[PDB]
Amino acid sequence: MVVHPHIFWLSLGGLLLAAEMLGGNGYLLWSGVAAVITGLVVWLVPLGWEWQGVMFAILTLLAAWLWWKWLSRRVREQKHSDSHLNQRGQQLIGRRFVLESPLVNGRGHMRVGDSSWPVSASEDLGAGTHVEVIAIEGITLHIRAVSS
Amino acid sequence: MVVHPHIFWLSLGGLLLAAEMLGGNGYLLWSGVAAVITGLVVWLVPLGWEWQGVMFAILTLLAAWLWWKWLSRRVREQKHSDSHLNQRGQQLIGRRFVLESPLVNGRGHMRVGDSSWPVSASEDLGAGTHVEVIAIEGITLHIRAVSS
Amino acid sequence: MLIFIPILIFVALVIVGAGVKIVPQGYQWTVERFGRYTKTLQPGLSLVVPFMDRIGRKINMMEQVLDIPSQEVISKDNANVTIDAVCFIQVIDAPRAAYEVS
Amino acid sequence: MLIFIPILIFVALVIVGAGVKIVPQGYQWTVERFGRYTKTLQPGLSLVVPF
Repeated sequence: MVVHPHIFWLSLGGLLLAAEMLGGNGYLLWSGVAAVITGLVVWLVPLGWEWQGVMFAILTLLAAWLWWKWLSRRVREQKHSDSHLNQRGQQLIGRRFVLESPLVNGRGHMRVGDSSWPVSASEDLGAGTHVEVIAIEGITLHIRAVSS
Repeated sequence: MVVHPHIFWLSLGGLLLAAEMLGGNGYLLWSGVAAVITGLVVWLVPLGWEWQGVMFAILTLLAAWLWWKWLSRRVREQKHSDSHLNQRGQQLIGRRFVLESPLVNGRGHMRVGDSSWPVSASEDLGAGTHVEVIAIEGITLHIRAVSS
Repeated sequence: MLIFIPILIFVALVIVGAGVKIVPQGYQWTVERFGRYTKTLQPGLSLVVPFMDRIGRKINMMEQVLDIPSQEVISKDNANVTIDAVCFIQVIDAPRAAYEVS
Repeated sequence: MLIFIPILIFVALVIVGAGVKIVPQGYQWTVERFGRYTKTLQPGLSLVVPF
């Protein structure tokens, strides 16, 4: 029952990995993986019983730590479908429109879709000019004139 | 039970660090860290029982003390997102506007957004002049003329 | 030794439980450092150093239908009518919607 | 010695409990020195000399 130390670890690791698949949030993964590795280390190398828990906890911490860098390296410069999915303000950047009413004092409103958005520009622009969006502040859109 | 002094400290420190994660305000942290360090000092060095509590209390005080300087050094010259977040009076500094009614006796009102704010200036300024905000007093805005 | 090991296991479980955050799609979260707003979490995996950072609020980022209760209005012809209205609200990714109004 | 140690632990707990202030976002606090207003606390960690 207790003469075999690695059996406990290689059982707990599997049980926690299984408990994941019940609808968890990934909390239990980081300890189950560490338990499996602790078993594969104790079975090969007879570490002290007081030297088992320390290694298991450190392995849990590194198990949680390594995938964060892996995933974060994957996300940047590689995946952009979700980045452009649920942020509208960045969607409107670069689009072109026309104006129906002249800007007074460098501020006004512009029609987008079926609604209107507030706009601000460096200089007063008359009615009927092609404009392009540069940046967004709050909900206000920066626009500048662009040639056709 | 009592032959081992460091075990008490290295248990209490862990228990308090765990009690943090129940939704605390950070009060218990400063003593749990001190308890852990007291354990790591007593285990290595057999200090007197009357010399344990003094060191633990002093360690609590320094534990609370050091992060205040760390965080305060971090905040200044490095972080400004929250500084500009929830203070409107500093937001309006530097913005430019135009006047619709002339100032009489160096005081009047100016339209911002959809509301109005009281304004004061050094000299009487006529209707239709570009103005820029400098400082805020109470809710009154200091403005001065700026060329386009 | 005898009592350290269970405490160490429990401590590891608690730190991993309270330091790892996962954000669903269609939401954003905010991180408070002893109370101060510092950064916002997008949907994915996020590590925040525990016992100093906590979760401020949960911000929905999808268009929402908002009823406006019944209302009585007088027209330009001095006509008394009753109307009801509906609204669509969207939250731009700004954290302001959490801290600039209650 | 016999009775000093628990008192010292309790004193340390009380001083740390009543000298450390954390201010949530969307609020500001004010500090009174024996009654007189002296300064205001923004959201974050703040140490005020107790008593």
